[PDB]
Amino acid sequence: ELPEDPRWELPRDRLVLGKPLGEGAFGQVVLAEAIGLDKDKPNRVTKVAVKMLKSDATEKDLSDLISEMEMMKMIGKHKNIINLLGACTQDGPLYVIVEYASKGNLREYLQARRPPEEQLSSKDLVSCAYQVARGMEYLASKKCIHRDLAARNVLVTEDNVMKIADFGLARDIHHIDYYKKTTNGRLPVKWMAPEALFDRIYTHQSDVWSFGVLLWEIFTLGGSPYPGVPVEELFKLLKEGHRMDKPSNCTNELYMMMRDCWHAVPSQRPTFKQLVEDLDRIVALTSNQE
Ligand SMILES: COc1cccc(Cc2c[nH]c3ncccc23)c1
Repeated sequence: ELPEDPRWELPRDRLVLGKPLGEGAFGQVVLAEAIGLDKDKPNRVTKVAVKMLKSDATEKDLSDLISEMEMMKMIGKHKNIINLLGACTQDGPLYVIVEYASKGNLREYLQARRPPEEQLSSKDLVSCAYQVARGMEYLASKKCIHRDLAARNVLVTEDNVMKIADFGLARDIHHIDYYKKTTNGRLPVKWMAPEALFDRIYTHQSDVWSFGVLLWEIFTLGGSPYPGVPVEELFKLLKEGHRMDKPSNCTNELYMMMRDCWHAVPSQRPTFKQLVEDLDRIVALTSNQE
């Protein structure tokens, strides 16, 4: 049933499947070892992540996983996104092979580095924002709107590189359940721009608003936005023009950046291009401590 694409296909026997990854937040995904991923080095093994359909998947689940893969083929490569590396589409279940992120999602990474391993410098945190802003600038330049940019959808590699995940996910925005929670217990509506939340209008500008929430997540080291606030109350806060408080140990400039990202008028928010330039400059002048 699936079309062959020699640009991406890996023989099924080259992939040694392993243990589950991401505790189900990204669907059925496992760690694997791929033999001879690079055609130049056929005797090298690479740790990779591998997405597949759950046992009782419908035909729409298959379509959605295919869309995701094709979206990823078109978007191209970037250091700060989770890149496609291959696929097994023939004679067997569909496998979508992507880059492996050994240090987990950014929320977890930050939480484990709180003072009670190695604590993060002010520069490491800004550097973190910068890398994510870079991934997003690239995605935006390729006409991709994320729709759920958040710390949970940012993965961290063994070398502390931030990579945006799930940027090509299929989703029917007219059928979102605003009350559904992420497995960790939070509500995705808390990262959504008002225009996306009330009028279902997703744009690069609404992704920029989500980035503001993510900046707040970085500077609270994995803090939870609007803790205890249920959906109806969140709407009321948004309608009243409410904005989250400045995190402690966040400069006035970075708080102002968050606020700009939460501009009530979408046209007035910065773009990712501008955010990358601003963050580059702030990284250069932020203390590593020494
Ligand atoms: C494009 O983003 C994706 C696509 C497929 C799967 C995933 C989850 C994932 C990829 N690499 C990982 N490494 C560790 C934990 C989860 C993951 C993200």
